[PDB]
Amino acid sequence: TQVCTGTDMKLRLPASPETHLDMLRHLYQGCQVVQGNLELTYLPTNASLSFLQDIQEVQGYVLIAHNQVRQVPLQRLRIVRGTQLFEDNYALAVLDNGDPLSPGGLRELQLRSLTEILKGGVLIQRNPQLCYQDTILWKDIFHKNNQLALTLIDTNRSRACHPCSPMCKGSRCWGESSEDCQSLTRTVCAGGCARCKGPLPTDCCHEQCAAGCTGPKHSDCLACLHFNHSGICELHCPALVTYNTDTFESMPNPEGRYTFGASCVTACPYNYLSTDVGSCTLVCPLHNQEVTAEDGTQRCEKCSKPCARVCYGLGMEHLREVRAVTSANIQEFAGCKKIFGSLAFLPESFDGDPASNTAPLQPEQLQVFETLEEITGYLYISAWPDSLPDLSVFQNLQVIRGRILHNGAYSLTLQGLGISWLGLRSLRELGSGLALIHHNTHLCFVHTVPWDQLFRNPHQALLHTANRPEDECVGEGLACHQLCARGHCWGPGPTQCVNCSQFLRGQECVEECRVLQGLPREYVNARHCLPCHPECQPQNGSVTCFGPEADQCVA
Amino acid sequence: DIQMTQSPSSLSASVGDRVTITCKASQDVSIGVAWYQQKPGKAPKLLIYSASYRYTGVPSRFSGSGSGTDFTLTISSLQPEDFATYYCQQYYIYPYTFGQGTKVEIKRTVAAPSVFIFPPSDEQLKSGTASVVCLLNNFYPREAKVQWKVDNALQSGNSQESVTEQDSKDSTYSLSSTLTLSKADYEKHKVYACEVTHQGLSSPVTKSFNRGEC
Amino acid sequence: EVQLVESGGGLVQPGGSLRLSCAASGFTFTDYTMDWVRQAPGKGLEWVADVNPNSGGSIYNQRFKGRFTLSVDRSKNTLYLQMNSLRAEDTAVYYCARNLGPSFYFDYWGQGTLVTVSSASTKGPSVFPLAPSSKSTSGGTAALGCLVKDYFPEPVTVSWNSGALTSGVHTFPAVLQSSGLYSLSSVVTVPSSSLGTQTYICNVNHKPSNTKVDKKVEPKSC
Ligand SMILES: *[C@@H]1O[C@H](CO)[C@@H](O[C@@H]2O[C@H](CO)[C@@H](O)[C@H](O)[C@H]2NC(C)=O)[C@H](O)[C@H]1NC(C)=O
Ligand SMILES: *[C@H]1O[C@H](CO)[C@@H](O[C@@H]2O[C@H](CO)[C@@H](O)[C@H](O)[C@H]2NC(C)=O)[C@H](O)[C@H]1NC(C)=O
Ligand SMILES: *[C@@H]1O[C@H](CO)[C@@H](O)[C@H](O)[C@H]1NC(C)=O
Repeated sequence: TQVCTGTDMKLRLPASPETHLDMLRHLYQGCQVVQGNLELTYLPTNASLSFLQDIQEVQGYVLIAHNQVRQVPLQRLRIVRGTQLFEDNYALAVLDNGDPLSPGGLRELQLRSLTEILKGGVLIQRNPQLCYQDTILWKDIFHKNNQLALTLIDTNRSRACHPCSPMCKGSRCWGESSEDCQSLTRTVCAGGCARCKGPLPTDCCHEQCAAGCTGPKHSDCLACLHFNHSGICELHCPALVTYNTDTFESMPNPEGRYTFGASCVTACPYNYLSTDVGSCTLVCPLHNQEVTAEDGTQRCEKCSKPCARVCYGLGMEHLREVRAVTSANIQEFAGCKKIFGSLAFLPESFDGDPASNTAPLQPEQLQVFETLEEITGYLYISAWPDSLPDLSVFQNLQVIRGRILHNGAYSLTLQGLGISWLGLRSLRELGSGLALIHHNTHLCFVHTVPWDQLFRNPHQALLHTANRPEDECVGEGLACHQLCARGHCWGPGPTQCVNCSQFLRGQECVEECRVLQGLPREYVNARHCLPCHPECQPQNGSVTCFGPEADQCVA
Repeated sequence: DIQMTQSPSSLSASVGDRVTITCKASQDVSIGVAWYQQKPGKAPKLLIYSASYRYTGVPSRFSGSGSGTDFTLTISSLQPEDFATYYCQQYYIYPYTFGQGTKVEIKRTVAAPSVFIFPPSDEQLKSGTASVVCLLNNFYPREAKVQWKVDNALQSGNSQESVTEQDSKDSTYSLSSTLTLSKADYEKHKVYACEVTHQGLSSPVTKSFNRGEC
Repeated sequence: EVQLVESGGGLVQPGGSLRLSCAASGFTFTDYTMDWVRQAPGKGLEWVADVNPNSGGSIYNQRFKGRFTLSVDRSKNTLYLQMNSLRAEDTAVYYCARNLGPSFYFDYWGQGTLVTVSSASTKGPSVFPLAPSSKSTSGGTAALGCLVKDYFPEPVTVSWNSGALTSGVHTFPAVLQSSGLYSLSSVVTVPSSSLGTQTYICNVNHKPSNTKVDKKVEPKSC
């Protein structure tokens, strides 16, 4: 699996440091194209970053900051596109990688494939053991069209550098090694050429190429400038539709593709939504609507009528800038079955904000979320009323899509709570991103959740530390109800099973339905207890009805 | 090709009136009609789409109705900002075509212009041509006949009219029939003067200027 | 906030080429088609074409087959309308707008760039003051101003006394002469009880001319 989503945490420091490296491993392990930003921060002196050795392309910016590791192994990184830029300016940013006062800290940049920076510039500052950055011909790396192609570099040092390998033609090198010489691709080309593989006109790259090439065709690119149409580099993706040019009537085009990142795609990847206009997104464009199409796949169809009203969450529409659920906005979710956006519960939710007269959210008010079935963004709970021992107001939440992730990484975060179990008894799917559950001191029934089953891609995981130790829980006589298949549950009681062993009466696991010897006599329909018409004569040790209606009764 | 025909072309209402504009498709365009508003200097704003549906935040008084061929825009009660031009457009069928447009204009009590006349400057008379004006100032309504007359006889085919947009405060117009001729034809006639017909005037008046002592 | 900005308008000789840009922000560019709509002086709205950022493909008005071409540069969320073999009928304001539902009605429209196609060589306005007469009172009110003849092209921003006079100003919209040059008359109505005290100066500004011909307007020798 070549493509993965990067983070969005910047210089903020990891909310749970003990699982920080593990998050990074899971994210980038065996990934080559990084949608979004590669942020490598706060990595301790010894950290094995082997998992990064496969990244070719970073879509956003690269931030390497606040690390003590001597080396980050990004030798295969070729292109960084700069779709978003650190500090709105930098495609690459290397900062404060030293010891917080044998010494730790980044020593060589070792970016030996970095041949292309498409947009934005380079920031290098406060790295006391770093060598050879003042050696690179940065003009060559920045694309011909990079309008923010700038440099800010610091060469303050606490060690003496060695010269580049004698094998390096000029002063140029990404490190002490011979395989570290900077390879030039722009400043040494014949004619107008944007990129090349040598001095000769025949060494020129195709106009559609991006990092350089192995030959003159558009199938020889090291990277695509615009799109990767199944091996061939092009400017656009094949239209979804073929036109007449006189009538301008359209047949569907079987060759047609959707734009996803920097590649043409037959169908948009899992969590995304295809678009009548030929794209893949996470928010339907205006006057379009999310519909569960005739597969199961989500899709953005046009609305004939005005689009039906929808519950927006945090980070969305009129709550775009809102940090948390408060008494000031909680009623807004009343009745909502699906929230387009995210919900975050912070300490400021529950202790009020005096400042701007916002009453503390009282716990009974959380009952609004009892109708909620789906969240498209993320759930974030860093505070929760002490009087409530579980998240069972989310009782009916079936999916958290993760189309928006917290810090760009986590779709479910539960930290610092002192709930005793989760109680999210309907949660069947975390659509993308990680679950992080740390520092909930009384929390049990974590190991009982089959997280394994909630996920939808290999980069997902439950990161967890500093909760109540499982042996301490069992030791306090705590367990899935006997009626929970394979031992899995979200809490105590027959209501909390992931899959009901016998039969479902309401949301309750029961050993027996009420078929022969019950109070309200019931019928079974695909492992479910369902009542007859209240006016069906109960039978003595026999079937009372065949169905729910009056024609199905026995008398 | 499809024509959208708007009626009326211009219309005069006062603040608080209900205002209805028609737009007639030459050919059945189900409900594929939108409605736009436009003011001088500004760009169009979308008001109604799908013939009958308000765009986000468009005030409630705006309503679009109808289907098929005959379409209608109704401002329930006019408000000072509404005075502008309204276009309709069918998008149902290619190529997409807009109506020729409707000017909604602010109606007031009938007024009369304060006729003027202005002579060519000292710096202009040595060029090769000359220009004499007729500035009609602050009048209502727009309907006004203007015909120049040099000394005795009338003239036709050398003057062009120019009218302001409605005044923002006192809601009147103003005209200027700029009369242009050659210097060789200028040093040949004594007194020029234009005559002004207006629904407000009882008499087509004249205002004097003399070439002999000015 | 959604915004669109057309740029690249100007004056071209008939036959000549020209290119217009439309830069866009406040929305996912790759999620909408975008369009050019034009507006000839005093007339209405003619639709031009619809380019798609994903496909690169346009849907164009038959009127323009083989003259106007559309291009997208999604790296800078910009459209481009390329006009060749330009003629009179093309002289217009060129709005860039967003194709909404990829049905063909449009919500956000840019300010619009003006294109003028004429053979007339760029010529600066010559300002001639309009000095009031002796019998120019309606009962105690007079009028004056500056007339800007034989200029090209549109527009000229006229103002009065650097900027502090706007009360009663009537900048008459120009009319294109047979000469292909422009002429107007800017008039202001000011109290007649004070003519030989306040120095009335007009501030003429032609952009393609780089000219700034200021003229004082004083009473006539009658
Ligand atoms: C463009 O896409 C093609 C196909 O997706 C990429 O080619 C693949 O490269 C991977 C290694 O990363 C190999 O596993 C496959 O052998 C290739 N797939 C096929 C069948 O082509 C290509 O690397 C992409 N990038 C560019 C710029 O060409
Ligand atoms: C790199 O040089 C900087 C100046 O650019 C050093 O600056 C100060 O040095 C003293 C003594 O070593 C420190 O105690 C101060 O903290 C430094 N001040 C600041 C504001 O940086 C710096 O020590 C050098 N190396 C490092 C640690 O980056
Ligand atoms: C529950 O059981 C069914 C198989 O009977 C399966 O679809 C699902 O993975 C199980 N667990 C979850 C995710 O609810």
